[PDB]
Amino acid sequence: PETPQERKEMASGVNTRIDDLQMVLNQTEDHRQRVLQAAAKNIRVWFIK
Amino acid sequence: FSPQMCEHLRRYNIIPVLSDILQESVKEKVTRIILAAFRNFLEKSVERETRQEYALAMIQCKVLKQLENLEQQKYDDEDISEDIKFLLEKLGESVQDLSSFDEYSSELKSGRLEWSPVHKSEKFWRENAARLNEKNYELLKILTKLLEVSDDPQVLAVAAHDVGEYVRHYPRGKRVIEQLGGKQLVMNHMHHEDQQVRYNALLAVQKLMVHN
Amino acid sequence: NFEKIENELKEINTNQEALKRNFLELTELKFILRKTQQFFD
Repeated sequence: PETPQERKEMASGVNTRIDDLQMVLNQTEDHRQRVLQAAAKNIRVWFIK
Repeated sequence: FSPQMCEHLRRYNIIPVLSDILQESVKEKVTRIILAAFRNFLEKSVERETRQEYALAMIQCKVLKQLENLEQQKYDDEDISEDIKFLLEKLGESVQDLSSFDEYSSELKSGRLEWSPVHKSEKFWRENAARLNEKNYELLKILTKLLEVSDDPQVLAVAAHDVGEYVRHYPRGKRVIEQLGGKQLVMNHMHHEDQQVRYNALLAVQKLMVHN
Repeated sequence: NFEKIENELKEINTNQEALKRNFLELTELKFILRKTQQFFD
């Protein structure tokens, strides 16, 4: 931002963006795991089908 | 055959009960008459209430997706091979003729936001890129307003899907929902107890932040 | 049923390293802003 006391606005804006982005990366990880817990189950059925 | 009898028989659940017979398709003569029953229904209506027999009947059922592989099969009777091509061309227009945004505007302004093929079709969202801004970006602001005040165990997943498909087709709309605070609403609604509104809002919140 | 599982894992595994990119590009942007404020002051 090249000016002082605008970097406090920018660093707080990155801080709330990182807090949201780490939540979504946490959320899509347990959503991928909840899918793969259901999807891997009965592939030995599904391959035989 | 007679036209006034078609609006007499429509006081029932006829065609999705009949499409349940169509998906079995074991006898190979029941499907030749139940596709002819779909044609003699659809051809002999003098009204705009053929669209009553898509919503109940055709677009909202597991028949139009079945008619794609019905074309792929190798039938011998020549009237069947023209029955499918008549039904495919009649229902080929029938998906995008309400996929207009008007209806969608009839859906959005009146409410209730139902599950419709206009939401899953990308040719809808290919067209109405700037149409929310044609309505002075209220048309989005009326959509996040019904997303805000109501709990909506079914149509909130539709409302979360509607903001997701617009954002992928207009990058400036990501800044628009930031001014309205709708992103923090999707942040709350993705943590909901229902799984359908959770899965739709998770795709909605991850479409907001593809690039930052 | 199979297209539900396929489009699940096709979209997420493309939105995972693309979203991991946008976080790893952002956490090292936050670090240099922490330093250059401390460096200036």
